[PDB]
Amino acid sequence: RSLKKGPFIDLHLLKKVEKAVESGDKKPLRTWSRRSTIFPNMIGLTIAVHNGRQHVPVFVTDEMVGHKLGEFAPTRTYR
Amino acid sequence: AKLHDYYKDEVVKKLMTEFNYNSVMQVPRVEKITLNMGVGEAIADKKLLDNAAADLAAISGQKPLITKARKSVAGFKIRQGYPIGCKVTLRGERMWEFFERLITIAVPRIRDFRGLSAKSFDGRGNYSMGVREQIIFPEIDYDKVDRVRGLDITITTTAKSDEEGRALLAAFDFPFR
Amino acid sequence: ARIAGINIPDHKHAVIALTSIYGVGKTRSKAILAAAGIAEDVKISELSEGQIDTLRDEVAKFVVEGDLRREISMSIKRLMDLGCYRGLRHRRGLPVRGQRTKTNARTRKGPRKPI
Amino acid sequence: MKKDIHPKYEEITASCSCGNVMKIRSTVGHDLNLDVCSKCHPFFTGKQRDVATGGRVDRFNKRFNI
RNA sequence: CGCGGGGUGGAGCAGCCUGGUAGCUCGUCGGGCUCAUAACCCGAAGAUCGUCGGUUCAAAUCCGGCCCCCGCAACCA
RNA sequence: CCAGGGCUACACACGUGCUACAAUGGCGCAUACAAAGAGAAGCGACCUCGCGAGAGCAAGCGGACCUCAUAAAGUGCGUCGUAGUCCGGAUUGGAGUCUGCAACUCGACUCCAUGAAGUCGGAAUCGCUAGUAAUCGUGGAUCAGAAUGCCACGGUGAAUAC
RNA sequence: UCCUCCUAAAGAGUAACGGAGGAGCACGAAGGUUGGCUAAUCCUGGUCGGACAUCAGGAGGUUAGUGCAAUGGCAUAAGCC
Ligand SMILES: [K+]
Ligand SMILES: [Mg+2]
Ligand SMILES: [Mg+2]
Ligand SMILES: [Mg+2]
Ligand SMILES: [Mg+2]
Ligand SMILES: [Mg+2]
Ligand SMILES: [Mg+2]
Ligand SMILES: [Mg+2]
Ligand SMILES: [Mg+2]
Ligand SMILES: [Mg+2]
Ligand SMILES: [Mg+2]
Ligand SMILES: [Mg+2]
Ligand SMILES: [Mg+2]
Ligand SMILES: [Mg+2]
Ligand SMILES: [Mg+2]
Ligand SMILES: [Mg+2]
Ligand SMILES: [Mg+2]
Ligand SMILES: [Mg+2]
Ligand SMILES: [Mg+2]
Ligand SMILES: [Mg+2]
Ligand SMILES: [Mg+2]
Ligand SMILES: [Mg+2]
Ligand SMILES: [Mg+2]
Ligand SMILES: [Mg+2]
Ligand SMILES: [Mg+2]
Ligand SMILES: [Mg+2]
Ligand SMILES: [Mg+2]
Ligand SMILES: [Mg+2]
Ligand SMILES: [Mg+2]
Ligand SMILES: [Mg+2]
Ligand SMILES: [Mg+2]
Ligand SMILES: [Mg+2]
Ligand SMILES: [Mg+2]
Ligand SMILES: [Mg+2]
Ligand SMILES: [Mg+2]
Ligand SMILES: [Mg+2]
Ligand SMILES: [Mg+2]
Ligand SMILES: [Mg+2]
Ligand SMILES: [Mg+2]
Ligand SMILES: [Mg+2]
Ligand SMILES: [Mg+2]
Ligand SMILES: [Mg+2]
Ligand SMILES: [Mg+2]
Ligand SMILES: [Mg+2]
Ligand SMILES: [Mg+2]
Ligand SMILES: [Mg+2]
Ligand SMILES: [Mg+2]
Ligand SMILES: [Mg+2]
Ligand SMILES: [Mg+2]
Ligand SMILES: [Mg+2]
Ligand SMILES: [Mg+2]
Ligand SMILES: [Mg+2]
Repeated sequence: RSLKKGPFIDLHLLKKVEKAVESGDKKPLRTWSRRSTIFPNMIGLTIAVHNGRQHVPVFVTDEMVGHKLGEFAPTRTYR
Repeated sequence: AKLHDYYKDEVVKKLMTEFNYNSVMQVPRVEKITLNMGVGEAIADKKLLDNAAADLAAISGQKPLITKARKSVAGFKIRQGYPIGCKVTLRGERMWEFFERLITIAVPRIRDFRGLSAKSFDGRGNYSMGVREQIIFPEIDYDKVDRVRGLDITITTTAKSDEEGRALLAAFDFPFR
Repeated sequence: ARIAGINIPDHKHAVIALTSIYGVGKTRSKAILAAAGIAEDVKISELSEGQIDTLRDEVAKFVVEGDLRREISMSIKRLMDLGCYRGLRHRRGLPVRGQRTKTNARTRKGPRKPI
Repeated sequence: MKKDIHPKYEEITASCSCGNVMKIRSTVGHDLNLDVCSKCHPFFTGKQRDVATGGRVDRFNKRFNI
């Protein structure tokens, strides 16, 4: 995989997570940044990633960290 | 005779303290080790069982009994009194000699041996191992055999429960999970 | 000729003998024989028992055989439990590394089927 | 036991690379050479090293470090 | 109602009355050939044997019932 | 106008390629012979770090000078001796590198482990009449990055034509 | 024609185009006899090994077995080596 110079997240998603985490657990965050990685601080949040036509809720666990957000939101539906 | 004398000299004692036994005969003792090898593929090739017997006779000391089929069944195409597997019912002196050779140098050669199942008891202290290959025992030459036909070991004891029978084996440094 | 889990070759050079171990390739094998202090041109029949025990401790450094098989099986089983794109790919029996799945994919998908 | 029919059950010396010399009785021949034994096999350490393999959050912290 | 005989890939036939084996010819699907279709060539699938029960280690094949099917008989007054 | 997604889906069918199935071959060490083209937010030496993709510092060149650039088949020694093999190198797990706002859908390459089908292909069927076929490398265009395609270039170099 | 059960009314016997099934052999060991054995079906546990091969145990108590139908019998076994 790419990128050694800082694991990458969008400014808007970082500031939304930092604001959400300090306040407390609430609701699914409508986010379109699939590209963005997952930090340790995101654990507990049920952020809703855009699959293409809708938002798929993803409860972030201990394992879901090094992976990117779009991995847990299948785009193409089959059978 | 080494594990035999170990039983009497040690172990006889260790188990007395656990379950506060009234007498020395209450302690579970190991009765027999029954090596089975249900070859099964002997329906096609008659020699294939004679090869398995040669391997059991190598693994154990004594020569095996060729076990007949108890009842005829269509599922596997066998009939009454057909030679379907091999067995050895070794007990007494050679039993303890084999039991040493099993745990001390045969188990360690099991492919990627992580831990043996402690929940593999019959509800009456009688343990049952099942080895996948013959090669794990150092009695078989590598360029002699041409088929991976495993056996299964069955250690029979005088215990009245699996919890009582676990300690007996465990006391011989038996590798459990 | 009995190191690690298996390794039982004969009439074969030492570098190619150790490829038969799971978790040891061609380049890894040359690192073993360099560290052990053994020539690559010799074979296991030609070797003595005093030298084979040095190979046993050398391959003990690297993760090999069932240690490796479980490490791989853990990592694949991990992915499938997450329910990520790679996990869905694995359990469905379809190629993972963004490959073409239309014409080919026969290695991962298996042999041809009726319609 | 019935004599003649059984194979030759002779005494032999097992000697692994670890150093554990051990006389036994079996149908092999002259001598033995082993890899491992009940002693010197990694099951007491094996289970310690095998179970404590997982760890995803610290792996991320080792890359970013801030 | 009596009496023999039947009922097997989509079709028509073997294998069935000597218990462990499912063939043949067309048709179907796939690929060739041709400008294309047919014909032709090369591969492939497709029947648990009317159905429900027995007997048996095992039933398409043995035996019994029940549901269609042919052939034969229902005569003397 | 914008963020995602999609054009990369996959029971399957065909077309055009590439890599194979090895011993006229595979992997290692000694080392010889091209042509053509390219380059300024370009091509980027010597270096020095790296197992390697590459990474820092920077030489020169809008070029018969400078650079990408050691051509590879080819010899010469070694070693494997016909094995699903030291053949094939798919497929996957892990660790990375560069480009780029960004590499999960969906890049390329690198390392490590992995080591599948495949033992020359049914009916059919294609190109090719000499520096041609075959076979080895090489470059360019489009291009941030992304060729087994395309367009060019030269190595060795046949058979056969009643 | 022959054997078994019922019809057959607790001795024997007892009919009908009454109700149900068999036989027309097998066997040189499947006979004799001495010595030993004890069965089905499970439930567990166990390399492939599955619903079912072989092993180990338990629970069962003849639920089996008896060359061939049925009835009567069989552990002292007439069953199994
Ligand atoms: K009378
Ligand atoms: Mg849908
Ligand atoms: Mg290997
Ligand atoms: Mg490799
Ligand atoms: Mg791609
Ligand atoms: Mg047919
Ligand atoms: Mg057709
Ligand atoms: Mg039909
Ligand atoms: Mg029966
Ligand atoms: Mg049949
Ligand atoms: Mg397209
Ligand atoms: Mg795709
Ligand atoms: Mg592509
Ligand atoms: Mg080619
Ligand atoms: Mg190649
Ligand atoms: Mg080569
Ligand atoms: Mg290779
Ligand atoms: Mg190689
Ligand atoms: Mg230079
Ligand atoms: Mg250079
Ligand atoms: Mg320096
Ligand atoms: Mg270097
Ligand atoms: Mg660079
Ligand atoms: Mg460089
Ligand atoms: Mg120029
Ligand atoms: Mg230059
Ligand atoms: Mg270049
Ligand atoms: Mg030049
Ligand atoms: Mg040969
Ligand atoms: Mg294979
Ligand atoms: Mg190989
Ligand atoms: Mg194959
Ligand atoms: Mg093959
Ligand atoms: Mg050819
Ligand atoms: Mg032909
Ligand atoms: Mg090539
Ligand atoms: Mg090229
Ligand atoms: Mg260019
Ligand atoms: Mg090319
Ligand atoms: Mg009566
Ligand atoms: Mg009477
Ligand atoms: Mg009376
Ligand atoms: Mg009368
Ligand atoms: Mg009759
Ligand atoms: Mg007679
Ligand atoms: Mg007799
Ligand atoms: Mg008698
Ligand atoms: Mg009881
Ligand atoms: Mg009975
Ligand atoms: Mg009866
Ligand atoms: Mg008798
Ligand atoms: Mg009797």
